[PDB]
Amino acid sequence: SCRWVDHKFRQHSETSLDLLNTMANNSTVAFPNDLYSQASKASAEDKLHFTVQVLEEAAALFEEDHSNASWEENTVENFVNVVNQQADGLRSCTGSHGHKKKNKKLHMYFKRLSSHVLKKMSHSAEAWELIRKEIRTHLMRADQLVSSLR
Repeated sequence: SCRWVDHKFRQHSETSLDLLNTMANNSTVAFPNDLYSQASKASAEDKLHFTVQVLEEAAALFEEDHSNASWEENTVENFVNVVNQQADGLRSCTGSHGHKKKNKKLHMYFKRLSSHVLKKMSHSAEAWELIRKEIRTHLMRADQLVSSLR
């Protein structure tokens, strides 16, 4: 049982989703259900490890050029800051020392959003709207995984 899961995660999720909604008002690759299915029936620690990776992968997409996105930069800054806070918060639910592997298939999936949506579509406003929709789904499914541990 973790301060962050019990007192902070829901409020950060709601804020992160409000910011994506603000982004969406200015306007693919199969959702990785098999990876979420495995996380769903995994240990609490393995569910947290998975969820931290989802959040950090989602934040890492905004290292890509989003100059052509329909959003304000301040909104992107606020959204990535909240996601970064959420990741750090869930990381705090386990010990600082460990050996767990990064999920390779999840990493490959986020690389395929980078290559097959953003890079193929030259980082267009339309490409970023597709990424926004997928990120929102990740955040909703992440909130489901965390809520199972309350």
